[PDB]
Amino acid sequence: FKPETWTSSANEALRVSIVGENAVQFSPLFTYPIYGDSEKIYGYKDLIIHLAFDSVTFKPYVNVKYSAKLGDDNIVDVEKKLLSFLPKDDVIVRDEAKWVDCFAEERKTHNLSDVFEKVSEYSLNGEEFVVYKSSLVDDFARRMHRRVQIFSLLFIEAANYIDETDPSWQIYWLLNKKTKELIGFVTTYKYWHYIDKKFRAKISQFLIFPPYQNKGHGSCLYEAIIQSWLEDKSITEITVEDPNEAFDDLRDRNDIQRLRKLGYDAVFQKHSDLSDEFLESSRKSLKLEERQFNRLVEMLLLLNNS
Ligand SMILES: CC(=O)SCCNC(=O)CCNC(=O)[C@H](O)C(C)(C)COP(=O)(O)OP(=O)(O)OC[C@H]1O[C@@H](n2cnc3c(N)ncnc32)[C@H](O)[C@@H]1OP(=O)(O)O
Ligand SMILES: [Ca+2]
Repeated sequence: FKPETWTSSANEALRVSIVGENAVQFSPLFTYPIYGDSEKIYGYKDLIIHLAFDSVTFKPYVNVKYSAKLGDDNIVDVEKKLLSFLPKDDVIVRDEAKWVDCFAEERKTHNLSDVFEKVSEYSLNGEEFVVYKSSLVDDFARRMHRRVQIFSLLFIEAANYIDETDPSWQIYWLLNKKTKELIGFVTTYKYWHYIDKKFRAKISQFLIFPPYQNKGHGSCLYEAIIQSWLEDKSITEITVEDPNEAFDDLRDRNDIQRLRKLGYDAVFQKHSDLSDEFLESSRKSLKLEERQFNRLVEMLLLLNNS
């Protein structure tokens, strides 16, 4: 018999791919939100779950394949499970040609420049990239969000789907200027506690799709959002919601470099510390959260520890 022939790792079985010039395939970092804590699937032989997205519109495509399957009652429906996390009635299953027709057609009217507000632009290896932002009230943004949303669960541990009806949500979209392909996205939250109003802005989910990582995007995208928030007088403080090891490292690298270009390198090189009211005034200037500010101060001290 051997029950391992019917058991498979959900991380190895689920193959995700973003399709543009060609399909670039990769594995998820996490599958437990969908296939359970053990991240194992029981009851299928030669299991292969294909999850693909158009590089521009992110139109989902699903295709589950297996050589055989168990007849037991409680054998999990691999396909149904995946679909439950994907946008309802927006996924093309099995019919690959139908999928291509759908997205090649949609690619015609698909334009984020007509509905979204541009936030910034930058260049990495000759190519231009644009950062746009939007709420989740309009149909277009809601549609795109429900398509890319699953990436948070597959690559960000402890992530959960946000409530799209909460008006405090605002997404930032990073795309290739000329090709309009979605490179990454960021869900942010404007909240306060106690003429115009003030708010604290926090980064909740930050994601650059796997085929585009390690190229400088996350840094540029982060810097674009921060610089944007710094310029917005209504934003009091900028904080990050439960960052992981990788994001902490990114947050720190860009924060350090921003403070240094402002000359803080030398300010924290004054052998007599500094006033509390001065540390407060500068923390407010930088809009950083106290915990982060103090960490940055610490890093800037051993850096130039004379
Ligand atoms: C609150 C938050 O949401 S926490 C959740 C964070 N999100 C995730 O973990 C989702 C999965 N991962 C991702 O979306 C991305 O990998 C992120 C957001 C973590 C980082 O985005 P990236 O676009 O890959 O960032 P970046 O391009 O700076 O990453 C590569 C690293 O190589 C360096 N680097 C920069 N350019 C290049 C390049 N061309 N080639 C190689 N390395 C490069 C960077 O300095 C960076 O920091 P590191 O050396 O300490 O690791
Ligand atoms: Ca928390």
